[PDB]
Amino acid sequence: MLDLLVVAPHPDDGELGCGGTLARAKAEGLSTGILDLTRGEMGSKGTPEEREKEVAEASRILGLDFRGNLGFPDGGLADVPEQRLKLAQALRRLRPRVVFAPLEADRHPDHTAASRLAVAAVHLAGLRKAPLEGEPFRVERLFFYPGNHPFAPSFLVKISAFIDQWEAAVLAYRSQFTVGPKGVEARKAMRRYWGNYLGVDYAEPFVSPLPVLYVPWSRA
Amino acid sequence: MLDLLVVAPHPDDGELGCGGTLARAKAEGLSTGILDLTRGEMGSKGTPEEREKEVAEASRILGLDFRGNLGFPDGGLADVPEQRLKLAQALRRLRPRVVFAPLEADRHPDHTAASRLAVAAVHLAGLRKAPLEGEPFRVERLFFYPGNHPFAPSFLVKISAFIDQWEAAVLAYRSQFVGPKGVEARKAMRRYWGNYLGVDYAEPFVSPLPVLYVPWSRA
Amino acid sequence: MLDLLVVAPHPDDGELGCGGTLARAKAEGLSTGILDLTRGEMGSKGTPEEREKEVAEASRILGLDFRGNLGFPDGGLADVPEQRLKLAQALRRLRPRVVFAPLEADRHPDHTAASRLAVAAVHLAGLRKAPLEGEPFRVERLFFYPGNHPFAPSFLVKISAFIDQWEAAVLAYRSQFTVGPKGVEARKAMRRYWGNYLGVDYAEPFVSPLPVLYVPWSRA
Amino acid sequence: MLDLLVVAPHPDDGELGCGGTLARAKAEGLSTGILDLTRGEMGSKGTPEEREKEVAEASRILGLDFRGNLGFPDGGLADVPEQRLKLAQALRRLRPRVVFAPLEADRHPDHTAASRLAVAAVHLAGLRKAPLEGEPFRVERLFFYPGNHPFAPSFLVKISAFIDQWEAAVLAYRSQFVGPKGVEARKAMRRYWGNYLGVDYAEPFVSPLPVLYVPWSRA
Amino acid sequence: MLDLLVVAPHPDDGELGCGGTLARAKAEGLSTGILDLTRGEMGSKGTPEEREKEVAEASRILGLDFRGNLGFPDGGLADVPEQRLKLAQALRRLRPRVVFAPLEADRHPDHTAASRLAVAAVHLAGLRKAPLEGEPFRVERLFFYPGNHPFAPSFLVKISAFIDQWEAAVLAYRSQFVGPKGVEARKAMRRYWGNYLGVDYAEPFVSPLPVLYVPWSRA
Amino acid sequence: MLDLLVVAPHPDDGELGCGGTLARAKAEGLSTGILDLTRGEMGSKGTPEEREKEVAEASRILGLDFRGNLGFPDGGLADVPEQRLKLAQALRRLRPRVVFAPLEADRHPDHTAASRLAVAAVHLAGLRKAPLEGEPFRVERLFFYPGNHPFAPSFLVKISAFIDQWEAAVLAYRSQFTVGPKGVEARKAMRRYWGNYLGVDYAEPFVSPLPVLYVPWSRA
Repeated sequence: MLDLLVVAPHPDDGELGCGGTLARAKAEGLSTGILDLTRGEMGSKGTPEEREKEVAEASRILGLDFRGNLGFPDGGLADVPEQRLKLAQALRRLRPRVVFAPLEADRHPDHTAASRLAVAAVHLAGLRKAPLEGEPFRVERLFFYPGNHPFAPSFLVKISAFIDQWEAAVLAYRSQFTVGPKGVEARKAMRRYWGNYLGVDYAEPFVSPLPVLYVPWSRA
Repeated sequence: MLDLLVVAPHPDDGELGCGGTLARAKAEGLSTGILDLTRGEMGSKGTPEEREKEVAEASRILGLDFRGNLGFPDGGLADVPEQRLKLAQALRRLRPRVVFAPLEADRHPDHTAASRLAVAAVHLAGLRKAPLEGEPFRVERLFFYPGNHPFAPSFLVKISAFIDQWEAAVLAYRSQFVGPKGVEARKAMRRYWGNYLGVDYAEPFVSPLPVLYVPWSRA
Repeated sequence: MLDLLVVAPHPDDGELGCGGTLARAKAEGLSTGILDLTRGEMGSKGTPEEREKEVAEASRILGLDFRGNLGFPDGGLADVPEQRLKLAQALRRLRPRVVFAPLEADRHPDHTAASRLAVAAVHLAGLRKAPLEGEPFRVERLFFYPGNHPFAPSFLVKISAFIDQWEAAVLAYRSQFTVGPKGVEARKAMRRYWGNYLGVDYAEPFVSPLPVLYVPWSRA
Repeated sequence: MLDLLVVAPHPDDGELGCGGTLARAKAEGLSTGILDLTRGEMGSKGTPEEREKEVAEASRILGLDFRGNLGFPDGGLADVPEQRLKLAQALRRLRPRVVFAPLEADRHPDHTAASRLAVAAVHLAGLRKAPLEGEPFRVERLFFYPGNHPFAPSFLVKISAFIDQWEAAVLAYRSQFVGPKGVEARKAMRRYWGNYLGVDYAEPFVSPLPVLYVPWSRA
Repeated sequence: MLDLLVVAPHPDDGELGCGGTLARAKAEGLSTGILDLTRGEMGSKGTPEEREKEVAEASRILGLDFRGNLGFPDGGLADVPEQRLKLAQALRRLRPRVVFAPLEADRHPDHTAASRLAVAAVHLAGLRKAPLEGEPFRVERLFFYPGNHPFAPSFLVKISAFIDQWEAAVLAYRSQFVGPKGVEARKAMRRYWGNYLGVDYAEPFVSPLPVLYVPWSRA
Repeated sequence: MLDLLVVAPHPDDGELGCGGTLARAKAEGLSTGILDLTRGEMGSKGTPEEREKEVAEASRILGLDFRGNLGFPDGGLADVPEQRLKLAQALRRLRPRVVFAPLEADRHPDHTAASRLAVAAVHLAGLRKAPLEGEPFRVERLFFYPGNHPFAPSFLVKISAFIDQWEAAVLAYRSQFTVGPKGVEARKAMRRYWGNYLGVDYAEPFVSPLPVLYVPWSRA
């Protein structure tokens, strides 16, 4: 089990969208992970060892217990049977209580496809008769993180104390952000802007197709 | 302070909209209230005398720390200075951490006016220089409960353990029972919304702002 | 011709979404049907004979003239050429004046795919040069019924006198609802809740991408 | 009773928005009317004398059973008790089964106010205890017709056979002809919306509630 | 005429919302102004004397051709005839080709009222028969600037070269600095929205109508 | 480079959606083009020469510098690797500053698929490591034109002086509009209706997922 798993199209994308929240969950004692669907080979600069080192350093900064990769083709993500079944099999193994996956609305077709894959795989992982190994597992909560298209957030997660971890894990991708340095500062401004609506220094936006079960007097 | 106050246009409306959530807050040990803006004269198909007993019975069922009325005219709620100022004064007196007010979209213009009134009053209550008595107070959270029009909820509050209190408090208005099929339908709303999220009953609310949520937190 | 055809991803799903309206159309003398795209084999419990018997009993309760199945793979519905063409061929044969198909917004990828299949097949069935047998046929009205995601209905159909048929045809799937019993009572509450907005005991919601041609003084 | 009443802010507005539908209702044998809330003084680029003839000509073309005016101030429509109460009184006098009122979203604040007025008046007219004369009456259906702002229609009414009456009734306002290109554009609206649904012309309306529709019924 | 006028509920609000765009207009040689509807008495945590200097400093930074105030009551903005008519009169005096006004959706009821006021006043100012002095004037474009509530922008104005003027003009309100983190957040808004469109900073606006755009034109 | 390229599912569809704007851009001295994804063979009447002649005449009327076809199957458009890569390769060759592609919301599945293809191809064309020939090229602006589903336009383009060219290029498809004559007059009424909201005789609606960079005082 993971308390929280982020499914990302390639390495750096889970960090970009969810780093603050992942760092917070770790601080609160949760076991966290990122599953990357591809190795980002159509956008990566650097040797296998160099890209691997950035992932290890980002994972360290955020305090992930789990980091894995499905090795699907970069630029070839698609909601097709083979990818659906392999993600669903990973979900039964990982048993995540909460999953974050990319929001469908995006300029990058891999994000849209990851989004659809997570939906279909969550459903499949839960089916008694799905052609998969192991016990059926039903993800309790699936939320989506925005990428490069505007969105109307369903909720935000306060991450004020975790902003420097968010930023350091993204900047760990030195071959990528040294989206670039301007991309990073834009996503930091997103967090500052959204958080200020709710009276906090920084917050990370998420979308849910369902209204959340919220306790209106609970702490931020 | 109250931990939670429901502002309602006429008695029975706060219960109708938020009774399950009010009962849950009370069970969790919070201080709760309903402030009614009118006495509901233009609809009270009971006497003023018996209506008084209904309100007390409903308040007891929900375990309200506070029940009050501002005495504005039924059918005449409006976002005008007089009403804004008396509501802002009450908010300063009650110091509610969270307020629920009716959703603007409705067939009943009092609901719509109560909505606007709550917004404007929350604002005025927090202004140092406002023409009001006491210290300025800033309501932390303002959320809206749907009435008789469709809505897209921002969040739901799980109330499965409190559905019977919600229903008993509404039914406390014996003289009222828009209502017998009305109550049925509002219980069906709670069953319907709650099932999306895998719970027996839940009450829907709307926020103009995304809520600050902790996605691994308990329901 | 059918006056009304419901296209469903698997048996029980057309009943769950449209049973009241189907029972009403029958009462009004229309010839009705359900076309199931798959046999529901990845979710079914029971022998071939047992599942077949539930379908026959549900069909009886609703008074369907037509019941058929395309035998596509359960969990494998997709808007791909082979499925598109086979549904389109069924539509030319059936000649439905009105078709109901699942709404795209759903946790179950088969519903979303059925939705897209119905759209594409309606278009194909209408084409002179489509590689299909028989006379081109243009479905006059295509509406969508909600599944398990929230929706904003375009219209409702009053079904107060048909609620017990709706419920009995769903409960005919004894291996399934004995979604479960709680699922059924939730969909019954949907109907009660939606109907009460419009002053009726029960009503079934539908979505149309087009505004409907409505007569504002006509009877409910 | 009327079967159908259009509430309009100034004369020509009801025709502009709903003339095809009014003519169809009449052809199907229904009793129809327009109630104008103002005389349109602040825009009447004709005389009050000639405007009277235009209104009568337009009413005749559409076959209205009832034409009236409430005499509220042009440019001063507002959802205030005085106006609410006089409109609610007229609704009780006319007992319309279906009312059409302007859509709220508009550049002209009278349209917006007429919208709110209709909502509040429908409500008041149905209240036993309202300060009004006669029996309480509950309008069955309230729908809204778009003005000069974009809208997402809830439904369309097929008016292909009635397009010429719609156009003749609008053109009846000779002194008016915002308008010559205005009329052209509103006829193009009807052509455009109607084509989505495979008909020559249709008039769009908005409902806050999904309509009770019979999906195999005739257009 | 002005080429561009920003109508703001209290001083600092026009700058907060539209300062980058105002500075750009000025750099391109347009005539610009801010008309404040109130003096912001109910919030001015400086003196009236020092507030006067702040407004002048902010106006100078942005290069405004016109700065004025209508003296309406802070916290009492309302879409009522008195206020409508005085605003419509000012629009006739200023003849602005483009007006910016606050977006309706807000926690502060003055923003909401200023929005409605601008709509109604634009309309009245253009009416031959309106009870106003001077020639009728028709504002060509009316757009809305967001305040403290979320919004979906219709368009953005690239202001990368003007971000420092925007910030200096807001900071000119020394006595004010809702604000220090407020300013930071509004600069972050501009960074965030601007990045969607590949520019350093941009200011968002809302139009109820699609804009007339030339899709190969320069930013 | 083209200043403006319209990507259309079949010949006549770019003209129907964008003709006015294309004619305007030409008048203003821009180099314009239409890339048709298919040859419209499942909807065309007439010989290869006849259909070819209509395209040449429409292209003439609008003043296109470029007219091309990718030869994908009519009724078989899909966001699949082969179609994605071939459109992306065409975009790198053409180097369009501004591209218009069909809006996703449509009854015709080819429009929806063209829409998704343009998005994915714009992304691919811009990638250093995409398996394509030639210099990476990043389309600056991608907008969408409505087809047969309602829409909420993001902007309109004033085309009052170009309405007769728009209409003549559509009517050049004599085998098609002699959608038919009624279809044409409906799209002309769309332009008249939308333009009147903004005080112009005719305007063509477009959608953008991003707010546009607009100069609020600029000329229409």
